[PDB]
Amino acid sequence: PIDVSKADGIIYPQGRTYSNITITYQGLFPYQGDHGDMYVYSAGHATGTTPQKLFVANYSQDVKQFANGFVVRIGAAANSTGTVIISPSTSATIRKIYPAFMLGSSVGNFSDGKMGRFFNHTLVLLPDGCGTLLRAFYCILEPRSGNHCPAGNSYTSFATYHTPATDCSDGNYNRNASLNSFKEYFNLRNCTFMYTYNITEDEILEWFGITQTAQGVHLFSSRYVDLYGGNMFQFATLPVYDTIKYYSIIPHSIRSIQSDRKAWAAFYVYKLQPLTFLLDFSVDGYIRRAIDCG
Amino acid sequence: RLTTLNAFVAQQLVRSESAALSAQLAKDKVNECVKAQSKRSGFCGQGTH
Amino acid sequence: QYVAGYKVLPPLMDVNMEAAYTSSLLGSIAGVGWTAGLSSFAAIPFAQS
Amino acid sequence: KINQALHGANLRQDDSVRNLFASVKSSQSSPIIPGFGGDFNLTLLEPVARSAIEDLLFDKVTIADPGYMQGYDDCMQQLICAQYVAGYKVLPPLMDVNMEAAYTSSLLGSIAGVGWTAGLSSFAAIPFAQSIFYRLNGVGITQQVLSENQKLIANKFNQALGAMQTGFTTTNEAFQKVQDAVNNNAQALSKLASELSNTFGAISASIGDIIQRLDPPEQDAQIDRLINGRLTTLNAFVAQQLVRSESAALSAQLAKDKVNECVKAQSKRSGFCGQGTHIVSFVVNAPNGLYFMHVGYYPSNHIEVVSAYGLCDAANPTNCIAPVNGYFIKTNNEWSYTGSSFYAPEPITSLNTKYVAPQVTYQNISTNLPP
Amino acid sequence: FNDLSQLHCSYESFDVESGVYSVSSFEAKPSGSVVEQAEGVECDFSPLLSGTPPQVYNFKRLVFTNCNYNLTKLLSLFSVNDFTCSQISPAAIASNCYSSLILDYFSYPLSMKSDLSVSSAGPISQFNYKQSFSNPTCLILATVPHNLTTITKPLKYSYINKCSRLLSDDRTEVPQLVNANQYSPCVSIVPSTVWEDGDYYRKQLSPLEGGGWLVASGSTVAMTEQLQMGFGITVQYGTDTNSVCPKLEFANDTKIASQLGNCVEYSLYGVSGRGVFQNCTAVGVRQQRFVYDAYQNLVGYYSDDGNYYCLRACVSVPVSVIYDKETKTHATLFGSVACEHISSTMSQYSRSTRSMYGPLQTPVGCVLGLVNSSLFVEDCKLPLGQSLCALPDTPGEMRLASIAFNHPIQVDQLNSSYFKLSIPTNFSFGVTQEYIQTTIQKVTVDCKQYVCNGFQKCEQLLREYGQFCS
Ligand SMILES: *[C@@H]1O[C@H](CO)[C@@H](O[C@@H]2O[C@H](CO)[C@@H](O[C@@H]3O[C@H](CO[C@H]4O[C@H](CO)[C@@H](O)[C@H](O)[C@@H]4O)[C@@H](O)[C@H](O[C@H]4O[C@H](CO)[C@@H](O)[C@H](O)[C@@H]4O)[C@@H]3O)[C@H](O)[C@H]2NC(C)=O)[C@H](O)[C@H]1NC(C)=O
Ligand SMILES: *[C@@H]1O[C@H](CO)[C@@H](O[C@@H]2O[C@H](CO)[C@@H](O)[C@H](O)[C@H]2NC(C)=O)[C@H](O)[C@H]1NC(C)=O
Ligand SMILES: *[C@@H]1O[C@H](CO)[C@@H](O[C@@H]2O[C@H](CO)[C@@H](O)[C@H](O)[C@H]2NC(C)=O)[C@H](O)[C@H]1NC(C)=O
Ligand SMILES: *[C@@H]1O[C@H](CO)[C@@H](O[C@@H]2O[C@H](CO)[C@@H](O)[C@H](O)[C@H]2NC(C)=O)[C@H](O)[C@H]1NC(C)=O
Ligand SMILES: *[C@@H]1O[C@H](CO)[C@@H](O)[C@H](O)[C@H]1NC(C)=O
Ligand SMILES: *[C@@H]1O[C@H](CO)[C@@H](O)[C@H](O)[C@H]1NC(C)=O
Ligand SMILES: *[C@@H]1O[C@H](CO)[C@@H](O)[C@H](O)[C@H]1NC(C)=O
Ligand SMILES: *[C@@H]1O[C@H](CO)[C@@H](O)[C@H](O)[C@H]1NC(C)=O
Ligand SMILES: *[C@@H]1O[C@H](CO)[C@@H](O)[C@H](O)[C@H]1NC(C)=O
Ligand SMILES: *[C@@H]1O[C@H](CO)[C@@H](O)[C@H](O)[C@H]1NC(C)=O
Repeated sequence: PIDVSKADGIIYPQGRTYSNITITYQGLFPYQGDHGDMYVYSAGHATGTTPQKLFVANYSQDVKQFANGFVVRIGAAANSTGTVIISPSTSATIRKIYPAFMLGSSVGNFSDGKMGRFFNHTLVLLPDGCGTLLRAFYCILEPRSGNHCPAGNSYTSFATYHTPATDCSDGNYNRNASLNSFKEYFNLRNCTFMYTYNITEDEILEWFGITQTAQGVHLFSSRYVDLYGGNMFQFATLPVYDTIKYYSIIPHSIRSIQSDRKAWAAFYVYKLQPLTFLLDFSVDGYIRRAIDCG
Repeated sequence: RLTTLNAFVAQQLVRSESAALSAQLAKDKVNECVKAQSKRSGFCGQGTH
Repeated sequence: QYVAGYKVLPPLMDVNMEAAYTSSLLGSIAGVGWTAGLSSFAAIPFAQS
Repeated sequence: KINQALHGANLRQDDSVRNLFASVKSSQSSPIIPGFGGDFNLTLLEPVARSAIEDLLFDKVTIADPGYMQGYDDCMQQLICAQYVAGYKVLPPLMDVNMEAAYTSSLLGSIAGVGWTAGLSSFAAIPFAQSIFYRLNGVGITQQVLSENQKLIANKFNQALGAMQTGFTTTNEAFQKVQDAVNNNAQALSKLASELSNTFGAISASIGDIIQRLDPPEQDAQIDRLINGRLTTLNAFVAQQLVRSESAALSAQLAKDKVNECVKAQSKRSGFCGQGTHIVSFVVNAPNGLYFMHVGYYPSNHIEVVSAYGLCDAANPTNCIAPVNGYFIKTNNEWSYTGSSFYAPEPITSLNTKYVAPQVTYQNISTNLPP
Repeated sequence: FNDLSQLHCSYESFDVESGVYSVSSFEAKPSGSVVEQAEGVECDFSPLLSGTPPQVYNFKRLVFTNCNYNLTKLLSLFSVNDFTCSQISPAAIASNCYSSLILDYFSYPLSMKSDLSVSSAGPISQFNYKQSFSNPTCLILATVPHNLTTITKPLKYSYINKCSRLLSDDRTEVPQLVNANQYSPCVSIVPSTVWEDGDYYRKQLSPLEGGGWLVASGSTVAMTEQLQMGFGITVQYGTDTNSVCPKLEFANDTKIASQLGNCVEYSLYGVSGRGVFQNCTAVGVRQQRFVYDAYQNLVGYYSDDGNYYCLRACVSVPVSVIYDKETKTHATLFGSVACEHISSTMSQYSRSTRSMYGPLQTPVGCVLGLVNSSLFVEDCKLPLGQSLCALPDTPGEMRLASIAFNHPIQVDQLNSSYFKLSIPTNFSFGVTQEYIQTTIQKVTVDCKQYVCNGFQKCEQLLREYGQFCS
């Protein structure tokens, strides 16, 4: 659960910094002490070094209201060791991973009738190139009609696989091979824009926010400004034209070999509501202490 | 309603200050001609207290 | 009172102990006002006082 | 109207201060020298300039200097410097701090003298030790123990005045009152300095930004709304200043009465200015007002004894005596005398009793007749 | 007129009371303005200055909006031969800002210059390039400078002298007219370089386009000693925002370091006001560039130099006055300020001074009108503050003095058995007059007749208010 006194997951004021003062501030903030909607990605099946069928949860069949936006914590279990989802008997070093989100105002069922299919324009943010690239694109999503494909037969869910040997090539992963996995189920049509971002890898906790304004959705992070902090900061002003009503998480797969099944991390989701906080802006002005009102 | 509460706040502070002054006056009276027999004329009793 | 909504805070003094204060004053004023200086208590019978 | 109200309030404050300092100004005094109080180490009250207690009290209280020398000059390079941004002037006090020092020195060097005779016609600068001797005579303690127990009472008075320096904290209610009085002045000024940002229904608190953003027909209404808000704020501030000044004048009159009662003379009122039976007092300034401390009597380890109301001869019942500022005590080592606030059995003489009319209520005695 | 005028109108009378009064303050004038928070980008002219310049029928286009262009850094690169401008002054294109600009560069020798006119009917004015009829335009015929190699020269100048379209009947011929910012169909069949003079180019037209055949004739003029070319600028005023602008030549008076310690009216690209900029140390978040206090007032700003600055206020000094009745005498005082501000940088109405020494430094502040003197007054009437007072001369200006402390009659505290007593040998009876207000005027008010004045519609309206009068 999030502690406001520990100052985890707070949207900084958009353009108005201060210093060494405790100030009341109304805005969009999560409730204090929320268990949230934490999910974990897992790797697919593998017999030795054979990349087998995938292994994910039913996250694709779940949809929740976007409401007043939400924030995501990344790698809170890093610098540590934990169990594997596909191998509960085996514990490996916990490795941070980044999640892929899809945004849409619509609802609907898939070709087989399962809840989760979105219509018309749809936003997708996928981290590619072993997480270095942050591809974002607001397109029309066309399902494929093959075997295990959403418009075809034997459809269960759509997933994004990540083969560490191929998709990535320790440096030469700029071939967006996981966007190819996204293309291996879906197709892009009539797309408005296509944006990517460059972020280096590390093993330190991260925070980012997907919360919007009226004329445009926003992308906030601590990565651009405060690597050692967790404060939101405006790093992208994404120009959507409509207010997105619903968000969902894409299940992600990894085609690692059996003998090298790296344990992944856990990411946390916290919804935001309009409240008032009290903040303690230090000499450097970064938020290090805060408290709720209600 | 906030105007009414502001008026009530001002009236309450005025009455509190008046009560504090009367409290100090009562303290002086009860230490003057209650715990002792004051010779002062009519401070707390008409005629000779 | 709650229909508007406002707490009537009780006073800090209860009935019994404040009554004990008043009883102490009644028992003291027989004797305190007999000699100047508050150090020595002089509880003479009340008629002599 | 607001200028009239503030000018009248300031004139009321000034002549109230002048009246109080005229009343407290002693007729005559003795110079302050090292060795003041003799054996008593009361030199904390002695100024060597303000007194050390005064400087320590200034230091321990959150006080900002009102920029009387380099206020605008420090604003050239770096809350008092926020004096013009709203627009107001803190007036300098009517008396100099050195004038306060002269008054406090006059009171400290004259309080030993004024406290010996009724009426302020003469001045009687006896050494301080003998002044304490006569004041403890005045409370009902016999001269035998004062003749015999000088060292312990001197040490008691010295440690009593030495204990209060370390007590300079939240426990001192006087510091609490000084602190929220200074805070009251600070928040009164902050009401002016802060409510400019209020809009009162307008869209911006800056008139220049309003005239640089908007067209004249709507800025007429916007400026009218904000100036109406500012005038209402200033009228409320006028009323607050008036009631604060009235309370200040009443407190000034009370302070003048208190310093005229139990500073220049030894009072007898029960806890009027000192809890317990008052002995002496001392007075210094305070960053908004006047600071008082008092030294009084506090008894301890009381004992119950047997006493009478008068000694009368069995053969001559008309001859009856009554105790003067004391009591008739039957010792258990045959009567004797005791003082009104200390247990000092001593043989009864003619110099501590008064011949009194006979009654049945006293004790007839015919064995050990007092002189 | 002056401070005494305001004091008189404050009391609504020609006569006032002697004393100290607070008159309206004044403000030091702003020394200038600083505008430095966001700068634009520069327009690109490198493709104009590089590569082989295409021909007059192949004029290549550069569009310009939201960029900076400086003809001092641009037109100096041209070996200027011919300059013409229509519907615009020549200095306006280097000075005035415009909504949008279009600039076509083409190969154009000086021998074929006279066909550049709009009223001309030659091949350049018929098929190759036509200027804008409804927009101001400028043609510049220049040469490659001899010390300039970044641009090259083509094989030969070439243009189209005959251009027409043959219909499906092959007998009706329609000449093709090029408009402003247009291309002829014959440009599609004439190559980028015509091979020789009098070449004939042909093409088949599709039947759905009216059918028929398309013909053109191209001609060539060889390279001279140095390549000459042409530049055409067409401005547009209402097709975009007025964004293309020259250099912002205020780099020496709109920066922070140029006006340190002086009151300025900042226009910080969205934030404007009055204040003083001072160099400081980096505090708060460096990225947000704007740091405010608790009360929504800016305390500093991060300029693009890497230097953080503090802005406090444009702070000035209030003015107070001392005036005496029955001696028409007055003086002015400025509190809490060093004797540094004299009559130069003023505001409000005016100032008042007579009997022309002037600046006098007192613990209260700086005083005009007084004079330093060694006097001691114990019964002061005009309290200047601290312990300083002023005294009239019974025409003679005010005398400064300190508040005289009345020493009590000193007596020596002796240390012996004896004692030095003070005793009075004379006496008087003093009358002390006091007043105690015991009764305010018992006043009543008749509510309805005061608020209403006996008009029946008024009492109809006041019936709903009811219990206020009660
Ligand atoms: C997983 O493990 C890694 C490595 O063990 C952790 O990374 C370290 O985190 C600590 C956090 O305290 C970092 O220490 C910080 O260093 C800052 C400056 O160092 C940087 O700059 C210098 C000069 O360029 C470099 O040499 C250095 O390597 C860094 O790049 C200090 O300013 C910090 O002081 C801060 O302390 C407190 C608490 O953080 C703040 O509140 C203060 O405001 C103050 O700013 C601090 O000392 C250390 O540098 C990191 N090392 C590396 C290699 O990254 C991860 O944090 C850890 N992650 C988890 C989730 O456990
Ligand atoms: C990453 O995916 C994007 C998806 O658009 C590719 O981007 C474009 O790809 C087309 C080829 O169809 C190129 O013509 C564009 O120049 C590309 N644009 C950008 C901005 O990259 C991109 O090629 C992919 N990266 C790979 C495969 O390495
Ligand atoms: C009288 O009291 C003062 C106050 O405590 C004593 O002076 C202090 O002496 C100590 C001893 O080193 C110093 O640390 C303090 O700085 C002194 N304070 C002041 C205000 O002087 C002094 O010693 C006492 N004198 C007697 C005779 O008792
Ligand atoms: C002390 O001697 C006196 C003198 O006779 C006596 O007190 C009297 O007692 C009677 C009896 O009530 C009264 O009427 C008299 O008025 C008393 N005398 C006076 C002067 O008041 C008595 O014999 C003795 N009393 C005691 C208490 O010893
Ligand atoms: C920051 O604020 C605290 C609050 O008391 C203060 O003590 C401290 O001196 C301030 N820091 C600076 C650098 O002024
Ligand atoms: C991000 O990285 C890719 C490949 O490493 C590179 O082509 C691109 O220019 C980079 N973008 C930024 C903004 O650094
Ligand atoms: C501003 O002050 C800092 C620190 O005092 C100093 O390093 C810097 O050179 C100064 N800059 C200017 C322009 O004076
Ligand atoms: C005024 O005169 C006195 C004594 O002559 C001197 O001490 C003081 O410095 C003078 N002040 C000014 C401002 O000249
Ligand atoms: C008292 O004063 C005299 C001077 O007249 C001096 O000689 C004597 O020593 C003093 N006695 C003291 C200080 O005890
Ligand atoms: C007392 O003072 C008055 C005032 O000057 C004087 O007239 C009178 O003679 C004096 N009396 C004595 C006895 O000194």
